[PDB]
Amino acid sequence: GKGTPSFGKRHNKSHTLCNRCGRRSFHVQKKTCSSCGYPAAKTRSYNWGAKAKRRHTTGTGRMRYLKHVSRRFKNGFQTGSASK
Amino acid sequence: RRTITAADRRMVSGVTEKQYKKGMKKMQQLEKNAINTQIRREIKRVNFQTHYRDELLQ
Amino acid sequence: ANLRTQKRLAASVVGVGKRKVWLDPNETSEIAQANSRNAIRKLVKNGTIVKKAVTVHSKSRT
Amino acid sequence: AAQKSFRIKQKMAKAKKQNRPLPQWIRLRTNNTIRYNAKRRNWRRTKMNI
Amino acid sequence: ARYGATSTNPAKSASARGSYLRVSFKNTRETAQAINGWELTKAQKYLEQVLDHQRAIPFRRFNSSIGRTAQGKEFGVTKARWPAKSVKFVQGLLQNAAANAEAKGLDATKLYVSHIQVNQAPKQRRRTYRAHGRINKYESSPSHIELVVTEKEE
RNA sequence: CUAUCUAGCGAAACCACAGCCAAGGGAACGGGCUUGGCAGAAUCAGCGGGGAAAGAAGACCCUGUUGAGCUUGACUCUAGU
RNA sequence: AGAACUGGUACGGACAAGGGGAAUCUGACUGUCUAAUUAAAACAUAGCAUUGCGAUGGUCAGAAAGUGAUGUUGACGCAAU
RNA sequence: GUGAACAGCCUCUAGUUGAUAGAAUAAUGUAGAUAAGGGAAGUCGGCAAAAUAGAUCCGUAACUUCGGGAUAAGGAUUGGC
RNA sequence: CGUGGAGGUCAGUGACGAAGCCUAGACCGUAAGGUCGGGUCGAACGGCCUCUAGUGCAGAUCUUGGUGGUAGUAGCAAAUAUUCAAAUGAGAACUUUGAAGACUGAAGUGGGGAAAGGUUCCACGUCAACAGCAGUUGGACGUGGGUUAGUCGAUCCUAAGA
RNA sequence: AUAUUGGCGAGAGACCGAUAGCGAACAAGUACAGUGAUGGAAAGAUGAAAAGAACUUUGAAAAGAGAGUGAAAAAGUACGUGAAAUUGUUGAAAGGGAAGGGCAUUUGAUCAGACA
Ligand SMILES: [Zn+2]
Repeated sequence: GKGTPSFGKRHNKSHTLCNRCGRRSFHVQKKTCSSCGYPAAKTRSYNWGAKAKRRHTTGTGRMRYLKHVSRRFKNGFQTGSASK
Repeated sequence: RRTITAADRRMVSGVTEKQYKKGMKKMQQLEKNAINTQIRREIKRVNFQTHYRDELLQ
Repeated sequence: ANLRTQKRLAASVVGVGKRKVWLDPNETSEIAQANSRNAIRKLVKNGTIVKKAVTVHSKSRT
Repeated sequence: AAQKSFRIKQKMAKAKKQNRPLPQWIRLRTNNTIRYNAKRRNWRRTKMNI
Repeated sequence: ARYGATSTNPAKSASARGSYLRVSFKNTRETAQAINGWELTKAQKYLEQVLDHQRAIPFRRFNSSIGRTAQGKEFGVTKARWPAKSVKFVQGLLQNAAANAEAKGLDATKLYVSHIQVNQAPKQRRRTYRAHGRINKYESSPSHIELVVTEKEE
């Protein structure tokens, strides 16, 4: 049987967790995440995956550093002790 | 010596055991009220197999 | 009450099976406090728990 | 499994600490709209694929 | 609480109610209509006879394909059944209603059950799994019940 | 063991409206029309005539200025050599 | 292995456990395949025969390359039938 | 233990005694079985089922690539003491 | 005729109750539709002159949501089999203990492990939902506890290969 | 001078008004599915204020009935109003193998205007 019997034998993975996107896409036999090719320096982003870009682009995280840049520009990229 | 229980923590932080029992039962009620809707709005488009083979020729 | 635990512990203590273990029905109120595993040995020694003997298999005929 | 990795034991621990109901004192706050924990998980129903 | 259509004086009547119960509406309606207009004592004797499997309940509307019997002959029908679960809830509410009537100061010797009705309630759903990898529902028919007793006059 | 009766639990397909016949005519084989025969609540188990019963049934013919798989000394080109 | 004796002629006492034979068509055989309608006389098979190639090569690949399979090879071999 | 045997059947240690139940025993079914005399007359067709079946002894043809055929066929016996 | 919005206007209606909804209660119009009374309800809404449009549904094997007859029906029938007494409990065909009968019958319905699962393990409390009957029970609900390595494994080596 | 559906900050609209408008008005690229690429929802409103139902009583309990809060529980967290399909009770009426509909009138109910 090609269905119910042959779905018992599905007990060995082909994908594991990627260190770069944290999700089960790291192929093990070829060692290449199918969502952001991990050994490759460039993240996968195709213009036809226009929804996929929304899920992984900027804003979708914390923006540890970036979200203070507009604050620090408004003031002139300034330095030193404040005032009295 | 055991001068702490979870009941005592939640007693210190407001809720009595009566409040706990009642509010728990309401949170159980709402989960079932929602599961009703998920089982209700699904039976339509759940048997819509893409590749049924229809074991009947002759 | 429910002594499904005490039976298991009695087996593991005695070194015998869960099916060769006899809990006295007239001492459920006593056994039900035997949560520990020392308190099972105390009862085995008192006779409130008993190891039953082998269901005989005989070799006379053969 | 038993012979597992720490990268996975971490992610199981997180799921253990996540598998609880909602604290009842959240429901007493003023402008509250949280009734229950809608992200609950148990091994019978939903497998976390890791 | 607002009850159904009741043409009686509220002073000589006592009410009861049970909501979101997990009995079958179809059987509970028959159980309820078999005691409308009756006295409480005769009804409570009847509902116990039922559980003893004497003096059946007649099934009049929701009666398709069920079996026949001879305890229907005192009602004229030939289809009847003995629904224990429905009977038990109804007995509970009769008890509650008599209690309330007693507390309001009415005489149980000459009460009768004037308005009794059941309603449909929200379903409770589960899945059953059929052949060829498809699902179908398997859901209950819960019932509200409401009940009024009142003391007889001319 | 089922079916059957009972306690509990409790779906589905299908559904214009629905459900007694004969003859006529009619989209050329009426549940409804027309003329007649008749016609008395509510129903249980079965049944497989009918409901031109239902269904992600089989093939047969045709049209389309719709395609695809394959072949060739069809037309137009091509990697390679 | 043998002999008496015995029994409602039973006795591999239950279980377990080959139906046999004469002829024809076909494929030699064991083996493989249409997972979920075709296990076959189809496929493969050993065996027979042909063809190309003596390495600056034969067959094949790659977008290309200071690139590759046969090849850790060399006609009693590789490749194609 | 039987037995050639990890077969089948029965038991010891260990484990379980879980699968919605009660009553009644109509038809039609599912699974299992029996059958007078005849014995494939049924049927597209011996499909299905039945018969045979183990072990010991005797005896075993055509044909043959001499290796097989062959458990050929076909007959007898089987316990207990 | 009607609908959503726009500009003007009635110094328009209105918490002494706007809109909406129900009304085999009334009136007007051929009709589209408008108007009134009553009940319910609780905050905005209309008439006239004009502007503007995502403007009027019985259908599309229409979309989404919800609901019915079928119907208390088909049915919950594989895996040899359950029974008695007591305890707990509101309540026991199904929980627990004991007694009995039985089965798996060592290529097991046993004891352990690899993958995989993820705390399902154990205890206390508990039964609204789940366990297609039930449930005092539970792999469920809630709260907690629990995995100890110089010697077992990974780690180290290389294989086909990358 | 020019371009700009992205980013930061702002102002507005004869726009949509929770099946609409971004997929998302809400813990939405969330839950969930799939080996994976990818796919991808639903879900707004108590009330001015929780004053979120003290206490009594029947029940094993949920709950019920009274009581109470409130302007209103015909607002009781399954909460604004609360349609229809579908359903229960009461009341009226009818009913020999359908029902419904048109014209006409009887009978019953109901309305009328009263010319007061
Ligand atoms: Zn990645």
